[PDB]
Amino acid sequence: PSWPQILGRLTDNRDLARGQAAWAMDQIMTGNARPAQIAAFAVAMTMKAPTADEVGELAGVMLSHAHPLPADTVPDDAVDVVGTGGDGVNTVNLSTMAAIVVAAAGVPVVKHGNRAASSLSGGADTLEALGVRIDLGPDLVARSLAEVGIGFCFAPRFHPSYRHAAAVRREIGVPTVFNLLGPLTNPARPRAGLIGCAFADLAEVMAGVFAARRSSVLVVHGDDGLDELTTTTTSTIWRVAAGSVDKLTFDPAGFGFARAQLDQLAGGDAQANAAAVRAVLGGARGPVRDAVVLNAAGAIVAHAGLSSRAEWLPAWEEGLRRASAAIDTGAAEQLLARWVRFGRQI
Ligand SMILES: O=P(O)(O)OC[C@H]1O[C@H](OP(=O)(O)OP(=O)(O)O)[C@H](O)[C@@H]1O
Ligand SMILES: [Mg+2]
Ligand SMILES: [Mg+2]
Repeated sequence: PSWPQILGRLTDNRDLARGQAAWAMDQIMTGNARPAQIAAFAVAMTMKAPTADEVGELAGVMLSHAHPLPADTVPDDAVDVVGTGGDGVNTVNLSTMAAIVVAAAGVPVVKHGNRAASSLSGGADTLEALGVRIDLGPDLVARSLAEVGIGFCFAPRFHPSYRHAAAVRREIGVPTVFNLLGPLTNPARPRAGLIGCAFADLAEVMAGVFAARRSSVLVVHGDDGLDELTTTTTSTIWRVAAGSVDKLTFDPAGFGFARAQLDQLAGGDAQANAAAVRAVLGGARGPVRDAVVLNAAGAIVAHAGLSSRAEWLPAWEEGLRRASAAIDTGAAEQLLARWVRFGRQI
């Protein structure tokens, strides 16, 4: 492949041929691209409708340059709970709340992430405000997992940057498709996940890449535009299991959830979010606790999906019950406290 060949295909409004997105992303990752080639490719790839073949290639290459966790340190049934973000709603850190609740229910959670992209407070900022050590290395993430039930892979720590990245990001000033692939590049490679996507067309595509990984994932988009399962309206779920994709509309009303408003699910900065967490984990009832329950239960359903004999409404009932129980028994609050102690004693 070559730059003019790939770049010309893109400016011609064609999809890339097999191997070209990978070759391109790998030239960038090994320090073989000029800033103009980098910016051109990334931008053109942010504008063209995504496909599963190109997206799998970009993510596959990125994931090959990531730092793995030590051998046999990720349980088979580990889950991620993570969104692309990019949904411009500035919500309350639903994912990180759900992740603690999932882990407190007993399902291993290995998440990655970073600081906010455009939100007031990203999951990582919010963890940090709660006292949680965001910057552990592959060894201590693996001990976190083993001794707390949850580990957090900080993105800058697990994914190398590339030559010219700071100049390019500065100069272009916008996120690109390079920034939307996180769900697909978790360094621990959990096989289960609740994956929220702000862009429906990217989500469906990402559901196909997961499907081929044999992962058990619910890829989710609020029909209100949330990158989470929403309590405001229905959501679209691309339920991935046994190598196939089952796209369906989901209404949490089928399980007794009251309709909320977007306003009620809104976040603030890292302290405001850190306090919203303590409230929910301490028992505060309301629209936020509900959205947390719902997405936690979703992740538990993705987890149930690792057995071929999972049934949907029973997985869900059991997920809602386990997520609510984790809050109400104090398990989630006790886990957060344990997570804070862990990092402090190194
Ligand atoms: O700034 P934005 O582009 O809106 O994105 C907000 C955050 O959401 C994503 O993570 P995740 O889904 O894990 O975070 P959450 O806990 O806030 O849902 C991403 O890692 C950001 O940290
Ligand atoms: Mg999220
Ligand atoms: Mg979100």
